[PDB]
Amino acid sequence: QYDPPTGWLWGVRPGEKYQNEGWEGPFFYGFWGSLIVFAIAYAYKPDTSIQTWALEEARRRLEAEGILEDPNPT
Amino acid sequence: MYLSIIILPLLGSVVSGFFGRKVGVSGAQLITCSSVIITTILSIIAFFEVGFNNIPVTINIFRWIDSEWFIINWGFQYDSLTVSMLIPVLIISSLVHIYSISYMSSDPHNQRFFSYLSLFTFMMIILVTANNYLLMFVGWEGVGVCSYLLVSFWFTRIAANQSSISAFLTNRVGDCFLTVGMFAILWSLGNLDYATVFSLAPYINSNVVIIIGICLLIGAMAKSSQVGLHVWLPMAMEGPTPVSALIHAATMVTAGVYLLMRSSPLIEYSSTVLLLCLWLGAITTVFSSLIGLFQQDIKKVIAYSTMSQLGMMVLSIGLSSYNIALFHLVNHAFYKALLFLGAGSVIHAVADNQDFRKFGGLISYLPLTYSVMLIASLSLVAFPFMTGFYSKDFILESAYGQFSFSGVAVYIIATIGAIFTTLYSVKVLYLTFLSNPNGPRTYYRLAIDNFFSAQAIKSYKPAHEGDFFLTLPLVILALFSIFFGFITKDIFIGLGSNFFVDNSLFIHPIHEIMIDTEFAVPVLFKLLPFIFTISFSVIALTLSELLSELVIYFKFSRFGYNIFGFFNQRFLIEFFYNKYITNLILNLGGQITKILDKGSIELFGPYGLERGLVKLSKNISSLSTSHVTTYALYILVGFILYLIYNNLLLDYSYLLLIIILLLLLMMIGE
Amino acid sequence: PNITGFDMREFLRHTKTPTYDPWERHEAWRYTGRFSRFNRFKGALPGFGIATVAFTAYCV
Amino acid sequence: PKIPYPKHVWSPAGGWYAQPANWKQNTAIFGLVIFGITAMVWKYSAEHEVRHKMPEPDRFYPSRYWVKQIKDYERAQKEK
Amino acid sequence: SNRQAALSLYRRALKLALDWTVHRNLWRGQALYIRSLFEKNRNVTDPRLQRALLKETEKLLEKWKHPDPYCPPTAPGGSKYERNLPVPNLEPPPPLKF
Amino acid sequence: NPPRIKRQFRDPHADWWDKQERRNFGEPVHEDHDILGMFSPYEYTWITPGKGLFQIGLFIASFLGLCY
Amino acid sequence: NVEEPLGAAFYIAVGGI
Amino acid sequence: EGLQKVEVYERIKSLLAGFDKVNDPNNITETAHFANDLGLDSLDTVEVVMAIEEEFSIEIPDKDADQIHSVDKAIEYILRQPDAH
Amino acid sequence: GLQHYKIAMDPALVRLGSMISNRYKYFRWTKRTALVSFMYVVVVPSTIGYLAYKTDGLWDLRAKRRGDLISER
Ligand SMILES: CCCCCCCCCCC(CCCCCCCCCC)(CO[C@H]1O[C@@H](CO)[C@H](O[C@@H]2O[C@@H](CO)[C@H](O)[C@@H](O)[C@@H]2O)[C@@H](O)[C@@H]1O)CO[C@H]1O[C@@H](CO)[C@H](O[C@@H]2O[C@@H](CO)[C@H](O)[C@@H](O)[C@@H]2O)[C@@H](O)[C@H]1O
Ligand SMILES: *P(=O)(O)OCC(C)(C)[C@H](O)C(=O)NCCC(=O)NCCSC(=O)CCCCCCCCCCCCC
Repeated sequence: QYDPPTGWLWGVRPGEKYQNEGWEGPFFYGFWGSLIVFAIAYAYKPDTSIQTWALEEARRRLEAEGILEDPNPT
Repeated sequence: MYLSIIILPLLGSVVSGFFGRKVGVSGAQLITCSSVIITTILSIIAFFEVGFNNIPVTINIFRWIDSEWFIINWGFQYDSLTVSMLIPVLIISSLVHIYSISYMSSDPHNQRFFSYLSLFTFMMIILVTANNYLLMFVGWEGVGVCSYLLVSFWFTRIAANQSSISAFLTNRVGDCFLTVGMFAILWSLGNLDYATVFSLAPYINSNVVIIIGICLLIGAMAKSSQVGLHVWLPMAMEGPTPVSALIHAATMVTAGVYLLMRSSPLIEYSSTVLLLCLWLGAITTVFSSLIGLFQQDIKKVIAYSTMSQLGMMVLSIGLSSYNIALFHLVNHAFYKALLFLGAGSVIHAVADNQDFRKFGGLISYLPLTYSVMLIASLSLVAFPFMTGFYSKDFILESAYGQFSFSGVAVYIIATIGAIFTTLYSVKVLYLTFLSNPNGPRTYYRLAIDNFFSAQAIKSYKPAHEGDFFLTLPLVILALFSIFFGFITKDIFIGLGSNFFVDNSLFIHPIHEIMIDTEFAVPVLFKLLPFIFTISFSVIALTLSELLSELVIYFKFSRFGYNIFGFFNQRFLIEFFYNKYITNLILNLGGQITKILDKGSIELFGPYGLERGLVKLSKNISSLSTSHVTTYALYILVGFILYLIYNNLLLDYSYLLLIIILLLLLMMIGE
Repeated sequence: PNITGFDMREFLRHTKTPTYDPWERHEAWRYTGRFSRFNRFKGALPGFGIATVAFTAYCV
Repeated sequence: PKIPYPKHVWSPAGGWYAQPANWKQNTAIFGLVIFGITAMVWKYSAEHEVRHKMPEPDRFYPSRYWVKQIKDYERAQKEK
Repeated sequence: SNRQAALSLYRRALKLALDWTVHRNLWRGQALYIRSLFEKNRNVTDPRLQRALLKETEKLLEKWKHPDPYCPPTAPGGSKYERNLPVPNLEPPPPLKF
Repeated sequence: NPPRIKRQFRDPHADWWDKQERRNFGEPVHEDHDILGMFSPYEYTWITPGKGLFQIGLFIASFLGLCY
Repeated sequence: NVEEPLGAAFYIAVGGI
Repeated sequence: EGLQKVEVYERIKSLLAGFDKVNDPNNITETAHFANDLGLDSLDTVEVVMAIEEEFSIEIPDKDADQIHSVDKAIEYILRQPDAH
Repeated sequence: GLQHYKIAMDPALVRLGSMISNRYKYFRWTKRTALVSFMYVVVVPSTIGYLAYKTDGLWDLRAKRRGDLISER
């Protein structure tokens, strides 16, 4: 035999319900909400890292060698 | 398929562990076991894909760590070593998952148990499928966290707590050298991808290869529990028996062996690390067999047998024969699990007893259990024509086949290890089933005899066999231990097989011993371990239920008493580890906390300055009397002293000397 | 030596099955038909008997 | 028997002997979630699994039916 | 005093003979030999000798101590001991805010 | 300060307020109470380390004997 | 035999993916 | 579901009958004392508990091995320990 | 501030914690102690620092092939 799952999440007994303390709206809609909105906006932030700039040049530098057959024969 | 093999066991664990309230017990088992059966199916397919076709596959998902020269990727490469290593891991994990449905069916926390073994599964795949050493280390660190979490599953038991600290800390001592070894690889190569490390290894400084290989050896020594960092493994048996089969018998302990096999292109270019490989394993395989004979717990004997066969794997790598080590690592996995799982049904049949002193006669009570444990025992002893025979016995031939001093030396070193393996094999098999009853009535009191007047319904419980979920893995694992070695002996051993031709297992022409092993070894040496096994097994049967006094005479002989306790107490290694390493580390901390950080640092510092400066200030306050004559005299003293300093053209050192010297008087009381 | 009359050799000399003990009637059950020297090894090699007949048939 | 335990303790792994009355209905829901993203992992893998060797046409190789880097090769070789 | 301790060492003696000799046939002969030793010195009366006699056999129990004695799984030191310990306090927490 | 002994060596079967720890409630404690309790490095009491080192040395002698 | 809701955490994790 | 009164009595009854030193198998009851009722002595009775512990797979501490001196106390002491199998 | 749960406050354990908290006031410069303080504050850092001085620039692994050496000094 098995028992049904039990317990008081957040310590709220089955008779009662959870009571808001005052930090919930600011934390969920503000701090967490801003962090999510920041995440999607980060997906559109243009790339500004030194690698992707240097990969482009280094690609050309190795292209003018025996490595990395370039698309155009100039 | 090649990213779904990786990810699927992770999903089962997350649902079983974070939503086990919602899926319940049987739902959590259904999800976790299905995710492992399906992952097993694909890894069998991926074997035919990669191995039988020589088509390795590469998956790069995204980059993990990008910093200048170092570009570590979340990336996965399947090769001949990867798919071969994934077969025992996934097959045994599937069976142990099925085994656990009926084994842990009494334990309350049953969602957490199934989530952990499905999390261990994920990590063991992460380890062997990585592109580089650092992504391999995520699985290595994660297997240690999963082994810790399962050795301390019964966390209200202090014994399980101490055995889990030992497992987690001993394995970090190896990871320190493993982490330093990767630092040496990054220093000398600018990356640690397998492709870059192994392509450039022949041209790299011989000394840095020794430095790198030594660190890889010490890390591999801890997780494969070789003769130095071995104490955590027998302690790992505090966890549930199915954990002991999957993690401490066939998969996690084989990670160190996989590391040397994976690193073979690098370590082939330094004979020094192969010589230490050849002697670490030889010492370990005999250090283990000598201990397992004297253990009174069944699981302790099987753990010690695991480390002897792990030494046999390490010794083979020292012979630079990584194909045999892979063949033995795979063949050992199948029969060792059957031994742990078969023993697990023995402990379950009795009232969870684990002492040999309370078993015997159980052959009529556990007919299937005895038969599968007998099959597993012959493969472990390398009885001819069995799965374990083709693998381990060939390492012995290879050891002598390498016609060197060390090779012949460790053939001798390992032939005693073969002898004592037979002796523990007999002890487990005889004392459990074939011996006279040493346990109480309850284990044996069948219902044929009445023995009861009004309570005939209950109180019998005469150590029955298991159920379907408990025995089905035992039957499946039995087939492998009879036939699997023969079917696959061409893939790994062969004579010229081309299975690992993606530079997966690299062997250099210079010290290859395959041709001489099959031709130069005399016939007697090839067949010698079989002779020594039959001879030493009948004697063990003859010295128990046939003569059986000589052991009692020896156990009370003054000399035999000490060596019984020397080997029962595991070469006294743990005794010297605690009082000279962990207690010394604990006493060093005590010195710093009590004498330094709550002692002299306070006194020669803030508290001392605070104590003295209060004293000094009170003394200067004493000169304050509010008497004008005293204060006039102070003024006159200071007036004439300024005349002394200026008119006499004194050195300023004198003035500084006086000032300090006056503070030292004022510091002095009265 | 050994003011208590314990001698290890005589301890060892008394290491056997005693001719008389106050306890056979409770201990005798262990050395019985179920746990005889013969019935205990009756199936030490479970499938050996059948395989021998089958192997002979294949040879012929 | 069955170990007594507090009924006031909430666990995400369930608790002590936790089996919900709807275990099957929720196991079905979670099994669909696992299958759903496993297929997504399958889709991503098939597109980025890179090989340097092409399997023989007569050989058992179920990868041939989804992975793109050799699916196009088979049709490219089917042009002569 | 001088009576309970004598009986305790009797059990320790029989326990240690079985712990070393696993075979129940053979410990039975050993156990019968031990009972003779306890029976032989039954009539010792002087407390000075009694304390000395008890002290000596404690060394014998130490001189042939087993490297690991048998311990039932539920016993302290057994394999199953403290395995699934229940919570001590089954009552719910009192109403407090943290 | 009470005598410094690991609490391993108390009676498991005695009446203890904390049976797991083997300690009574008012019981005085050592300044090393943290590393003297049940959850602490086990104290192996088989033999003295002086004899223990000797026994290991004989195995090293045997191992070198086979090497020669 | 109390029923179990899937629960907001199920949708937060699933919705996040 | 645990150990019952009828189970322990019939199991213990078949045990002390294994002596060749008791007065008679018919002289043992629930309230039979180890010394006054049935025939044992100081040294035999401690061997009984060292067989009772073996055949219930428990451990009898020395402090509790002395109060046990009659069959009735043996019956109730077993029922107090839930570890008995 | 806010009240907590009821704790069986062990008098021995709370006086051990008070002694450990207050231990700094009773330290003295004795024969053994100056050796302990000198060993761990001076000797051990001095040894570690000296070996760092004598090995600084000594080795480099960066791209050492067969034919070069780890040593540079
Ligand atoms: C857990 C095991 C660890 C060890 C595993 C095996 C290690 C094997 C290599 C050890 C290694 C590198 C260590 C690298 C450490 C950095 C990386 C650390 C790891 C983290 C990434 C030690 O190199 C040192 O060797 C010492 C001994 O000679 C000397 O030390 C200094 O002594 C004083 C000098 O003024 C200073 O006062 C003192 O302060 C220093 O110490 C120096 O020579 C050198 O620094 C290299 O050893 C090799 O170095 C070369 C060139 O030197 C030398 O070769 C020889 O050269 C000619 C004769 O010269 C011969 O004609 C030639 O034929 C032969 O080739 C030998 O020396 C050789 O042995
Ligand atoms: P019942 O017989 O219980 O009455 C006991 C009485 C009250 C008579 C006391 O025993 C008594 O007063 N006797 C006389 C004084 C005394 O206290 N004697 C105690 C017994 S001395 C004794 O028995 C000596 C031998 C002890 C055992 C030696 C061997 C120990 C075991 C070695 C094992 C080695 C490994 C297997």
